Amino acid sequence: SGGKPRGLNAARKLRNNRREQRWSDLHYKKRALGTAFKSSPFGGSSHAKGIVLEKVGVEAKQPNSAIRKCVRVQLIKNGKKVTAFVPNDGCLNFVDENDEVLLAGFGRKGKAKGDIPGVRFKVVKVSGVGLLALWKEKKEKPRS
Amino acid sequence: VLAVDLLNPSPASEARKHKLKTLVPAPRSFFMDVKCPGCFTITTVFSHAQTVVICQGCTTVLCQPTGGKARLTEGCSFRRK
Amino acid sequence: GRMHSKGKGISASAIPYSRNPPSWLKTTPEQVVDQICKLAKKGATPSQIGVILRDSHGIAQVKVVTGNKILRILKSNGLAPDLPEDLYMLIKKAVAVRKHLERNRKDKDSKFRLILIESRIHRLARYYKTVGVLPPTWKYESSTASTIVS
Amino acid sequence: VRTSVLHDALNSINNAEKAGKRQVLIRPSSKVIIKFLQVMQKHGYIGEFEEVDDHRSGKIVVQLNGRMNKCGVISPRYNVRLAELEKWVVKLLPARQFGYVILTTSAGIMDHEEARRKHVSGKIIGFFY
RNA sequence: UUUUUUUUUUUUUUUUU
RNA sequence: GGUAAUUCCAGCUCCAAUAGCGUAUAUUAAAGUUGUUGAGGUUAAAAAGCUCGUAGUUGAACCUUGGGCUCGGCCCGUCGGUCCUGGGUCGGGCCUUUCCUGGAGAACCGCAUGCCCUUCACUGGGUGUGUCGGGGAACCAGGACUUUUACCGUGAACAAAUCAGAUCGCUCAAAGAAGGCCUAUGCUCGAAUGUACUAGCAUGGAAUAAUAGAAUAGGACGUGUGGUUCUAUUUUGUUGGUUUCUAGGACCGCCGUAAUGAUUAAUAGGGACAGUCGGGGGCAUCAGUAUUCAAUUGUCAGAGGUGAAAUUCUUGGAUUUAUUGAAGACUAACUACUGCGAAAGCAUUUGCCAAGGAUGUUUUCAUUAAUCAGGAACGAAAGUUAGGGGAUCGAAGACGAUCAGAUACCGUCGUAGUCUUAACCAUAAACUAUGCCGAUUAGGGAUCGGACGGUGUUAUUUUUUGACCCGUUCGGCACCUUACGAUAAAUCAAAAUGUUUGGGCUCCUGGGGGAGUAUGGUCGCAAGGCUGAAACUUAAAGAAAUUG
RNA sequence: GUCUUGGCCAGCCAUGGUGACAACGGGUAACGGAGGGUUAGGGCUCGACCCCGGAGAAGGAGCCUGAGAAACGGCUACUACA
Ligand SMILES: [Mg+2]
Ligand SMILES: [Mg+2]
Ligand SMILES: [Mg+2]
Ligand SMILES: [Mg+2]
Ligand SMILES: [Mg+2]
Ligand SMILES: [Mg+2]
Ligand SMILES: [Mg+2]
Ligand SMILES: [Mg+2]
Ligand SMILES: [Mg+2]
Ligand SMILES: [Mg+2]
Ligand SMILES: [Mg+2]
Ligand SMILES: [Mg+2]
Ligand SMILES: [Mg+2]
Ligand SMILES: [Mg+2]
Ligand SMILES: [Mg+2]
Ligand SMILES: [Mg+2]
Ligand SMILES: [Mg+2]
Ligand SMILES: [Mg+2]
Ligand SMILES: [Mg+2]
Ligand SMILES: [Mg+2]
Ligand SMILES: [Mg+2]
Ligand SMILES: [Mg+2]
Ligand SMILES: [Mg+2]
Ligand SMILES: [Mg+2]
Ligand SMILES: [Mg+2]
Ligand SMILES: [Mg+2]
Ligand SMILES: [Mg+2]
Ligand SMILES: [Mg+2]
Ligand SMILES: [Mg+2]
Ligand SMILES: [Mg+2]
Repeated sequence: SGGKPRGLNAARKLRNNRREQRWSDLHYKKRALGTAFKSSPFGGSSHAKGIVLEKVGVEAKQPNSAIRKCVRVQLIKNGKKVTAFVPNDGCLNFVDENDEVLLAGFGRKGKAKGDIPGVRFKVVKVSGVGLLALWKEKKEKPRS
Repeated sequence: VLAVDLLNPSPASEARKHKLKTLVPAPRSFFMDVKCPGCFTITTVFSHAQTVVICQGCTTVLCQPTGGKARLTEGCSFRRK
Repeated sequence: GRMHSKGKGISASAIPYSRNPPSWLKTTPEQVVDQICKLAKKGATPSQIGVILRDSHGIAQVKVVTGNKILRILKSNGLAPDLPEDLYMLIKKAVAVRKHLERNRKDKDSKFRLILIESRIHRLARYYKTVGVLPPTWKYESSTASTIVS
Repeated sequence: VRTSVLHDALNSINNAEKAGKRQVLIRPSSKVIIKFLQVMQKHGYIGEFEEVDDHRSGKIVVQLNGRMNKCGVISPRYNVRLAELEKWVVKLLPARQFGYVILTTSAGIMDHEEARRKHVSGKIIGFFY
């Protein structure tokens, strides 16, 4: 309910109150402040390219015991450094030091998904070749 | 009760309820005549007089105000108008 | 309830339905207005005038007896007080607190009441200026309160 | 502070109706209240209502027949266009053939169905069904 | 009404006349 | 998924969509998780510590109603005329105290004729009309008299394209505005219609919501009379050039006309008056034991303290006994499901100072009111500055115990503080975790203050008052049973009158953390207060009950 | 002075104008709109972009011709680039 005004000439109070209280809405606040353009590792884009700096292993969260294979990637467009998960069995062999890879979102809206702590991006393509294509017997990694 | 004729309540109820809460706020006060001892003059006094009323020319106190009701001086007869 | 207290107490006077003088009054409207003028000329406030007429002379309601309220009678006869009753008693009360507050400085309860008393004066004087009883430039000032009451 | 004497009358009416009482005392008296009562009485949703005269705002005693589901006011009195009656009726009434939305138009206090006949509109002030 | 600290990770249940 | 993997890698089989399918990001619905419709605030996040108060929002009732005469449209029935009927609704005029100039045409009163009629004047004519005359009317055009805003109805105007939507067999369809008919000669329908919120323009409606009107009458009214002043259509010629009456505008007299002019007094509010009521506030004052210390006093070995001890004091008489004095703090028992105060808070006596609610009222004013963004007063304890005081208790500190340790709980000391004057600070689980105003709704008994009525004891009394008893009522602190209701539940007479959802106002909350943190501002002597994020992280955190 | 009105500009005089109904300042990853998407109603969001209006031609300024330009597939000057 609430003690909202109910006069016939209280539209200004009703609009001002709604504008103030709408900031507490998490999704409106994210859009209104433009945090994707400001603080997101991407510039608000769906994908981004970067250079693989090294291969790191991430221990899975409880209850789960495994080493998730990941790579430290420095984005070309802005220089920010992120960690990208390498999906599928044995796909870490395709990725190597100083490769050019394309990253995408990993799940839902920048939040880490699954038992991988602190990893919020995934590798899509390596050297212009899809990771799934490399993982299957479909395409060949560039000769370089 | 689910069925009351509120238009015409009992006169006993009227004397029971508050002076404002009745159907029509009839005041519970009255005007009254004081006969002072030793003289034959009639002075009209409010039932709830807030002042020490003295008769016209007799130089005698007729009532003392206290607690929202005049207390007549002893030795005086009264008759409600 | 009360404007400056919790105070949800109902207590008033119930005017009778008659609107007509009762049969036991044999006084002329000319006589009672002469009584009103004599009392007001002495210095009685219109609130005080009604009390003495009702308690001693048996006038239940001056308006019922005559047709005009006491203040409108006084203004017509040119004996209305320069300052209204409501402000005069409120300003006189505020002056009383000042003389106590000057002597007693630790009385923070008296200090709080003075704010309430002053707030009623400002709200009241705002109403009088709206209807035209007081000049629009009339202002209640702390140190000038005693001068007005005298 | 009293702000809507119309709401006080209808709230008192509805409280007595839900309690099963066959009558209710209404204070104070207003032209809107009497006209609003007469709209009830024409459709039979109430019975006799009697106004007690006084040298102040009057009182009303309404005799209830028990065929009264809900009566309520609308605050504020929204300005309603002719195209807006159907939306107001749909969103506020039961099925659109029992209840009656009360408006105030230049023709006076009158029903939503009567507005469709007279092709007039105004301000919504109450309802019943 | 003397005092008595601690217990390594995960693992502990499903359908109808 | 830990050696029987329906979830990984594969083989087989099957399912969904299919020339498509998956993935990442943005946005919409779901989301009554942004709530105007339409959220939540006792415990899940959330009523500012409390009061005053400006802007804002909202604001008691009251002024032409009732009846009748009618006339017309539409709808609901039977009459179906060719293959006229009642009721309901809506609208129009009249009665019931309810615009002139020129009228070009209107029209009432009789009309030039005309119409019927009591036997009461005969008739064959004349459309458009002239005059006497014109209560009420559309017509043009000049002027006067209209309270003003909000609101609703209608109308005009209001690029295409888009959208909704009509038509046509692009082979259907998305589309497009085409096409169709006659054998031909050439003949023709189309290329519709709706949509203009809010602002602007014109008119009507007059309820609802506002505002003015006559009160020091400086008020209204003329075929009333008299002045001052200003202007000028016309006559014998003269907006140039003035010189009389006279026709209009302003102001001011005397007389008359008139029902001559002010709505209530809200179980709204303010003020006044009377007797009470209170541990409400300030100042000074008085008493009380107790604690500590000291003096005198008699005694001898222990006394304190603990679960048990020890530190500690003690033949210099400790502890204990009696008397007295000093100091400072405090106000026991009485003391309560009692009272006062806005809250924080407030308990010995007396005097003074100012204030307050309730009650009673046939006193007064008459809307003066409610809530409040910023703004302001007060605001426990702790803490700060400068003096005074410093009995007790006691942060810090020092020891003695316990313990593995014991920087603690326990015991002996003990500084700041605890008390007070002047000035700060402005926070509390500042809690009823429950904002303020208003109305209504089930019963009952206690209790406090006031008032009223009755009764009988008791003390006084030229029969009043106090105590006790019963009842009524107003206003409080609460409580007991119940659910016609509410909630998720515990529980609630409010947390009820809410999916049958709108009485007024203010404030706060939007999963858990990060975080009441960083930064900027402002207040403070400082401690800090107020305002107040984001990155990042996470699938729960949490509320009430249930069985173990 | 301008095609013309105008504090548009030059002289003289006065002290005003706006603001809590949010002026002024800041941000926009803001050209405005007709409109696109999605919605029972109430709404949310997007609109550089086939149409209408505005502005610009590496960044400012100035100007000729001309009815019409502060034009840039015109000129002049400065900065950067070449
Ligand atoms: Mg309103
Ligand atoms: Mg899990
Ligand atoms: Mg009240
Ligand atoms: Mg208030
Ligand atoms: Mg005020
Ligand atoms: Mg344990
Ligand atoms: Mg350990
Ligand atoms: Mg441990
Ligand atoms: Mg919610
Ligand atoms: Mg909690
Ligand atoms: Mg909470
Ligand atoms: Mg509170
Ligand atoms: Mg108002
Ligand atoms: Mg005292
Ligand atoms: Mg001794
Ligand atoms: Mg007491
Ligand atoms: Mg005592
Ligand atoms: Mg008093
Ligand atoms: Mg707090
Ligand atoms: Mg709280
Ligand atoms: Mg209430
Ligand atoms: Mg009681
Ligand atoms: Mg009593
Ligand atoms: Mg109480
Ligand atoms: Mg949320
Ligand atoms: Mg949160
Ligand atoms: Mg629990
Ligand atoms: Mg831009
Ligand atoms: Mg751009
Ligand atoms: Mg140029």
